[PDB]
Amino acid sequence: SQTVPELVAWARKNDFSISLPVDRLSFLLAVATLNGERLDGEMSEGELVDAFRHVSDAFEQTSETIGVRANNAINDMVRQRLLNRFTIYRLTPLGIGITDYYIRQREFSTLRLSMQLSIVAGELKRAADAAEEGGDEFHWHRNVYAPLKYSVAEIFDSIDLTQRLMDEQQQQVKDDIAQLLNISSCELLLSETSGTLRELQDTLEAAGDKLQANLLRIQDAHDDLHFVDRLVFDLQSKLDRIISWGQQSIDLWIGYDRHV
Amino acid sequence: VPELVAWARKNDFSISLPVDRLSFLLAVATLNGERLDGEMSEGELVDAFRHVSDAFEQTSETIGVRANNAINDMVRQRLLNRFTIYRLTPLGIGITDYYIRQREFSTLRLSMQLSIVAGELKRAADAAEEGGDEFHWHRNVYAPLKYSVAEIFDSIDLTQRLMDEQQQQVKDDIAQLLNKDWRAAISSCELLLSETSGTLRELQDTLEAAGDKLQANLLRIQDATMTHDDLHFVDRLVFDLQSKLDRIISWGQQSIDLWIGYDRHV
Repeated sequence: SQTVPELVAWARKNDFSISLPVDRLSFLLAVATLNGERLDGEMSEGELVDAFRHVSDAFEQTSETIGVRANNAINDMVRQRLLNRFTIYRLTPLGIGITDYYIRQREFSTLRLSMQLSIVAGELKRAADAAEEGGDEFHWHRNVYAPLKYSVAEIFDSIDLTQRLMDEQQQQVKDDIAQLLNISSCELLLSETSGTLRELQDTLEAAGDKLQANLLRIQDAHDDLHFVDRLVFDLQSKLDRIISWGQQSIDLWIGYDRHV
Repeated sequence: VPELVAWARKNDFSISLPVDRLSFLLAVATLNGERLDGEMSEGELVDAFRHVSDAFEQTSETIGVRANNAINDMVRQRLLNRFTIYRLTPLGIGITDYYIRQREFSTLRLSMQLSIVAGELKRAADAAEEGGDEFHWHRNVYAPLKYSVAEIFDSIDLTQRLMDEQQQQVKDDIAQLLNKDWRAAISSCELLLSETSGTLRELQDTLEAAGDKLQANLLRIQDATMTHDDLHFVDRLVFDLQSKLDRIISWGQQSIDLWIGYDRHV
């Protein structure tokens, strides 16, 4: 409540912003097409300039002013933190996240989820075994704290991520059905989406119980171990949030389904 | 591939996030990360907007309207999904984490990512070699490569780039320190130099320790697809993962060279 104003202060003080008109985005998009398809060397300035030429030509822009304009774009991109200049160029994580969103083929399948669900199961059951038969701070730090902090936490974020890829799909089907209403195909799109949302939560819920117990086991196994307890607390509440959104999305799809 | 440009053009894709809109987006983001029971309602997001309006000395009588506009413009731009209630999209999340989430450059983090990718790669190579049927290929070699190994390579690349900006920042901070007076700030510059030298070396030593064996097993999977032929799609995925891992080790060395370069330069 008083944290989120300090955020604004900070943001305001730092003057953080992104400006990507359609031609700037595309330029950034095309650059990512080389930073993903580039043999092994990193991207030179002449390479960035060449990509600018293409989008420049594509947008009908005056060829005479490229060099000037391309240098301006590249400088904007550095300054807006989407690109790094080394003394050659590399997209920053900001650049990478934004571009990935567009040029990536992030397809959602229940498989992705099941895959991610098992690996964490394994790292979790292991950490739990580790913590049941204790040791020095070195055995705690390495076989129970770290596993939890660096690999459990990270694949809960990956599943969070997979869920959102499913949110993206829902919306697109909505948009797709909204096109077909502007019939029988709409019953198909409605159908198979429910199936997926239903397959999702079954395999989520199924593993969910198992993951939960092993968190519970680890909690049960001391002072000077609170920072392990904290970690476990919000891994739980991260997991529960996922599952809850899991159920949540199925219920409101029924809202959307019978609505047509 | 300038039809991507045609595609971006014909779809009017863009990002328009001025300081006041981004602050709001960051605001929303910190609701999202620090969340008990429930998702994000339109109510929470409006109270979020309030504080950013307050802090930007914006007109208080209009707040309700301008919030609906701001929230609306987030959805349009695809930062946010509205459900009939609000969720940050993949795009929203990436942009947001860039500014907000902690940067952790732990060697041990890396070592465990490498370790679990080693096993996933070993099992997929085992699975391919004795390759059963269509379901077997989809679930046991491809599914781990893309949904698990690809995801970890992304995240290693991602913290290499995080490190890229620690590098440049330091290089900037060192440049300013030795301006006012070179002979005094050397002791501190030597600090900043050697700590980054240390981080970069350690991360690379870990990567190079895993790379040859991750490569071997990626090769095995490629091997087991050429005695078949309906597996172009596993073949292509192996080829990308091979390319990516090589970019990462290679860029790893480039950074060191560049840093040793900068060290010499002072």
